[PDB]
Amino acid sequence: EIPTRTLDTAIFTDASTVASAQIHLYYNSNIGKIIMSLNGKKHTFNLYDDNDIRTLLPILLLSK
Amino acid sequence: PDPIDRLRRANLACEDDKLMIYGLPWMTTQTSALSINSKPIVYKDCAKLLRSINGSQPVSLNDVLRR
Repeated sequence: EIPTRTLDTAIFTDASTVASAQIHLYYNSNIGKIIMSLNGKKHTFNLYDDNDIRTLLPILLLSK
Repeated sequence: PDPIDRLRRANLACEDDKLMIYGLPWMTTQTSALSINSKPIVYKDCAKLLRSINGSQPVSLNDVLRR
């Protein structure tokens, strides 16, 4: 299995709504994507897609 | 190659209530941070969320990855 990271962070679930969350994430280097588990839902971020990057970065940058 | 490595300068800033991302590689201007449902983040209390490296210094993605 691909090793994961676990982060405690804040997530904007809507444009002006923030919630605390613990997430588990991993990087798949074969496809260039980060996969995130958030409250039992899978989110995929394509690291070659600037829209995905602008969604992933606030999650990482608000983390503890 | 890791496509995340050229993102290591990325850092958050608040422009009034707009959460912005500075430091991206190819970008001339700062762009908005997006919520999980793909909307620009607008938050009156934006400044209270920003994290620091124990000084006013903004946290960069490099700092997060090297923790």
